[PDB]
Amino acid sequence: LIADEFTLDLPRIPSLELPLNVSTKHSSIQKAIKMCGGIEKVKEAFKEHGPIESQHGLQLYLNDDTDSDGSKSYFNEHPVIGKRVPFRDESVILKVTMPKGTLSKNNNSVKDSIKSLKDSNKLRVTPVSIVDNTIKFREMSDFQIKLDNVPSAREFKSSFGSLEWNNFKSFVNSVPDNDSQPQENIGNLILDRSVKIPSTDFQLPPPPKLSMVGFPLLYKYKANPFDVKTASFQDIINKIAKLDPKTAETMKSELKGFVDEV
Amino acid sequence: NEAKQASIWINTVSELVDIFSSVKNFFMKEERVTLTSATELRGLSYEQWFELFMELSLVIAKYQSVEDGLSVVETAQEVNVFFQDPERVKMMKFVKLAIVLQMDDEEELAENLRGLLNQFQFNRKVLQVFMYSLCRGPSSLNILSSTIQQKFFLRQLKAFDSCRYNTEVNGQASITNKEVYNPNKKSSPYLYYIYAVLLYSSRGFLSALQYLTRLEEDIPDDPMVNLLMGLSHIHRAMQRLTAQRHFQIFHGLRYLYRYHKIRKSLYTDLEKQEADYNLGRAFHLIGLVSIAIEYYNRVLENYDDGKLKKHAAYNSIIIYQQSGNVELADHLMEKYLSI
Amino acid sequence: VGEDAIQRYILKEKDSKKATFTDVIHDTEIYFKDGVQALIRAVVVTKSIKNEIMWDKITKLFPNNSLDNLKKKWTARRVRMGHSGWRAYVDKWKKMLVLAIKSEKISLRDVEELDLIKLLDIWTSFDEKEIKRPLFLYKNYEENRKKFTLVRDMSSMIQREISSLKKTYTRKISASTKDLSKSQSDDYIRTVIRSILIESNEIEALKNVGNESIDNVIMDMAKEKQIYLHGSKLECTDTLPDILENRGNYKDFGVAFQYRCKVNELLEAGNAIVINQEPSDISSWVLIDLISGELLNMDVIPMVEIRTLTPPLIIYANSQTKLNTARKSAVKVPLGKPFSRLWVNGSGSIRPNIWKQVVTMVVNEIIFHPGITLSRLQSRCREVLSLHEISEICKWLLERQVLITTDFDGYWVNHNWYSIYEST
Amino acid sequence: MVVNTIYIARHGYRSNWLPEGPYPDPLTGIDSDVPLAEHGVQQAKELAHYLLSLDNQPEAAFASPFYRCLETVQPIAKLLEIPVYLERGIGEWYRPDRKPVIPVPAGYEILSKFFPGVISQEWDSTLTPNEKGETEQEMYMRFKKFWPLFIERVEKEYPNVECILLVTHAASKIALGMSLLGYDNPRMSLNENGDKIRSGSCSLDKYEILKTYIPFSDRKWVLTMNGNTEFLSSGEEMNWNFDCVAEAGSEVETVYISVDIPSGNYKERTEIAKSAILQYSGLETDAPLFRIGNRLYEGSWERLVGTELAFPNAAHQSEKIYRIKERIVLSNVRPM
Repeated sequence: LIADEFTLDLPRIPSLELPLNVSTKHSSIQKAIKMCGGIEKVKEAFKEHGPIESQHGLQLYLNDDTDSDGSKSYFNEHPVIGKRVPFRDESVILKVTMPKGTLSKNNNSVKDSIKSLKDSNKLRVTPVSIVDNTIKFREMSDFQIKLDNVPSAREFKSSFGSLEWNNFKSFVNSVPDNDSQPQENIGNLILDRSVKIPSTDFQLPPPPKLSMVGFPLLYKYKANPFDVKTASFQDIINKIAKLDPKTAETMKSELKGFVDEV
Repeated sequence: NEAKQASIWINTVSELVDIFSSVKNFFMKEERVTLTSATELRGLSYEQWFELFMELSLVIAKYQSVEDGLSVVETAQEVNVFFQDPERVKMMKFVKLAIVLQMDDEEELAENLRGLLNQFQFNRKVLQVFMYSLCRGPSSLNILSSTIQQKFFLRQLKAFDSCRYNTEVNGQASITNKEVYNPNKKSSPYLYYIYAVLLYSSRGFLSALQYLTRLEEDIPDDPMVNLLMGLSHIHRAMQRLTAQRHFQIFHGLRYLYRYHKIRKSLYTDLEKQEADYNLGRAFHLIGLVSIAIEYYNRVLENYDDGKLKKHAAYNSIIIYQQSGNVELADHLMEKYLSI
Repeated sequence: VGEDAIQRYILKEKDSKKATFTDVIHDTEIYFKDGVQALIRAVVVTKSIKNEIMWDKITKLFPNNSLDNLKKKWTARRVRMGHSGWRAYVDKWKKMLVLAIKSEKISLRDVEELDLIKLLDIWTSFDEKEIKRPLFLYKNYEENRKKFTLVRDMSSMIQREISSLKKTYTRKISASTKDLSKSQSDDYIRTVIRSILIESNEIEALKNVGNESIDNVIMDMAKEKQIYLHGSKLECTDTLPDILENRGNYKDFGVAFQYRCKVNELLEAGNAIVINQEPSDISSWVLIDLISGELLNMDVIPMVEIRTLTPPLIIYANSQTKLNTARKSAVKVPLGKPFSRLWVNGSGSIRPNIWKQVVTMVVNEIIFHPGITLSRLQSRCREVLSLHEISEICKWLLERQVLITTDFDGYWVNHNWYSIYEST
Repeated sequence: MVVNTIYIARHGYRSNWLPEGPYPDPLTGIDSDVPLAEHGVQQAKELAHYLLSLDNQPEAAFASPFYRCLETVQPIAKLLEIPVYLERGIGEWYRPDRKPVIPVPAGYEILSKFFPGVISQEWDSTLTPNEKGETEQEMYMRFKKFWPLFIERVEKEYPNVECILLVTHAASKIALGMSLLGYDNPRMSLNENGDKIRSGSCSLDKYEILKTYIPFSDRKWVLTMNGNTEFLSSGEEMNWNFDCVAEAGSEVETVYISVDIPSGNYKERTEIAKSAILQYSGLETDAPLFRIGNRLYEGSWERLVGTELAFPNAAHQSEKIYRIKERIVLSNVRPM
């Protein structure tokens, strides 16, 4: 008795390998595609072509909830970038066709669900498609900065992110027609004290890409293959005191002597 | 009932906007139907009509469509009584930008931002709206990395130096904001910062360190200036031609640890967690994977807030996957990245 | 308001928030020229013997264009068979060539002189021995096993990104028979053979081993190029010595140990170290380790060109806090019957050189791979150590606190990891 | 030989199957020659996209000339851009005692009004059903006679057509398949576990030769696809077999697995050849055996370190997204 000769003429379909544990519910699979920007973005991302260095790819947000004012729950999250696999070895998708409630009795494993029906005629298996294009997330996540307690970031999120008209009027009416102190800290304008911030912080907003490389660099503790030595202890502490006497006085009061690393 | 409430509210306002739009004396290329209506038109003041046009455009973009939001603001930009008032044109440009932010049109965003920066010269709240409007993705990096943006900001920085020293600087932008008061001749930290970002975000690390050191002289105890210096040294040290590689990495770690001390001491637990996460990510960037796992573990084990835990788990998964420890990667996946 | 509103609310919630909300195991819809074989064999014969495709001589075998159609058709043909097909051709050629030399069907001088005509005639005359139809499967699993005894079988940034995207990470639920005892004993024969051949009237460790097994292992080592053989003297090939000499850099660990002690004494004495030039590759380990532990404070000697962005750096201890680790305990080296481990010789003594090399080698692979498991680690060291020998090395390193066990049985390098032994 | 792939498909969902009316009368005026319901309007368009996605599309389509069958092939003919021919030989079955009458199908001249440019007349029928209706024995003999004549007409009327589509009826589909395979009667099971050719709404089969003119009577046909219905948003419905007494139209916990064929290098792609066939044995075991064309393979059961989502609608209101998590990684095998 020969084993059934199934077709491989089948449709070729795209795939997405998420570095997430997506449960079987519609709510879960829906939330997962929303983290990538919706089904339009995912389908478009499979159609990108050209040198891998240039591909914009798909952007994944690990935090993407929405607050009561409709603003993003984590404005500023730099995304995990995914790209199409350059050479995806083709694989066949098989449909396994169990009786109702077989999967749960087998601790949700398909292996055990096959083995627990070894002699049955009910358990159909058939090939359904070949996959030959896949997006994988594989580069590191960028440096993340938290703006939850930065005064100007809260004013921006609660206006330009919420689209609330009361907040938007209050915001634009507060923007000076001309700024007389562009040299001074923005905290002098934004009075709000509900947030702990030091006056040494200028509320400088963070850049859209901090790690200019998605993969770790090859330092490997190797040097690249491609004079204070004469000074006295008093001369060295005097040079430090030229910029800040506090560190110089602290050093003189504590240290016993310099050493050249030779 | 919020989505339906927005639809019902839009449905009441659409009627009022139909009754105001059917006055073709304003909308220059239902006829020239209105003459001599001094301050109120069809029973409401021109101020109330301006307010209805803006509130409608925002509710339309929030609950129904971004392009429909722009069509409403574009009608506002064409109305003479709105165009003729300096307070209204200011408001109109910001409401337009806010709708543009929700569509991925890079060129539109870039042109709106350039318009506001030409108008409100040297203004701090506007410079922050510029950077915050550019916080995420390749679309915003394309804006900051463009040579157009590097030249534009160089010219405003030269114009500020002209106001700061009372002299003509070659290629300076015209001084539209003559209201500046800077008796101690200070830099504008925001201009020097944004210029350092434009260079950094276009791989000019040597140039980024110059303007960042010029910020250190004014604001040495700022978390971001410190971080951006540390990362500049690390990336700089990794280029082909840099001899002194080890020494530059030690300088990198010096500034990252300064950021670390600043964040961990003067702010709440959210920032403490951030400090541990970012510092770990720096060791990862360098390739010192063994040290990175300590910091990521602190992010996971010491604190309660889950937002950064996902990132700490994700990078740890990449490390453990390369180390062949698939079982730990799967435990992390279920514990932190589950849906 | 009547009960109908409460029931409509209850129904809307039941229709949208039920515990058994719509799954995917059901409801799977979600809304939002004829000599081409002679050419292949000529590429295999040339690239296997001479290590390269000798196109100049292949052109003189089967008449075609000067390089172009041969090179184009070969390049087009290989992509239809892939690495799997290439290995099938190479494995078959190697098998035919050893059988031919074993039966003397060619004289070795003809191989050296590259007589492609004779060499291709060898596969020709061998292919005349068997024929078969494309295979088929029976519906009963056992029946296939009865009918057939089937046989099982550092770079640039963009190349790393390409490679990292192709890999799949998967957790093995099951496979064929574990066969652990035979595999373990076979590797124990590898350990004992290597432990003989690495340096030096009886052998003790092989006494209990079956006399049939030794033949298979010495043969496998010959195929894997690990040995040479004079008329009755085996020798190790330079691969085992070189892998230990390159990966076992214990002379560097000796320098790192001295440098850590100098730094510890200076910093505890309240001195400050000043750096103005690049620390060497060894001083790099010990400095980043101390910095990473938050034990050292850093300050900078300011200046006033490019050089202003790279001023001399000063380092010092934060307070009364200690830098030296606690005194060493008597963690004994794992030892046994003579030759039973790579580091144990015939007089039953520790080879201090080999022990210093293997401990350095195992720590070197665990540094950059935090969490590495014993199974993964054996794969990277297969040309040197058996799994049992790595269980011995990892246990000793855990007892000396050089490593910490991650959850799920992985190894992770602790601070002060370079402090293994005094030397240099 | 020319014809080497035969496709057979059941017509769409009939208007008389709905839970409530008003049920529309036959527009062709022939008894029981009812129109397709909205389910048939959608599902015939699905099958057109599905057949367009396969890299082995038909080059000619033969309809049983009943209105429901020609209506079913109309979107196929439009979207695939292929010629349609009548063939009454693949016609419906009616038992001899049918009341009120045995219906006879409409002709090309009137069908041309309902199907302008879709239908073509350069093919007369190979043979035709008895006007007094047919016993199941005479019915099966009709299909037994049909096949050897039909292919010898197809391969001479057309010089190079290799793949053909038949659109037809539940009894006809099963009888055509069983006779193409050669069984003594169409009530037999294909195998001792009791499988039969399925025949639900829009259900499709594929028949192919195993791996110069050789008689069609001498060739052996393999049933390589046997009631494929994955491309239907409502799945297979209204299934029927010769075990049913009545004439046609008058709990499945599915999970997905990926079988991967990793190549020993990163700079290259493992490609499955176009005309290949799959066989397996032992999925219940920890080392299943798989055939994919010429090569044999042995697996290993593995769980993915993440979740893989596949989008079948995105082939080269709702998406049929598959979750993939268990995998069978195939290592090569040498026969010994």
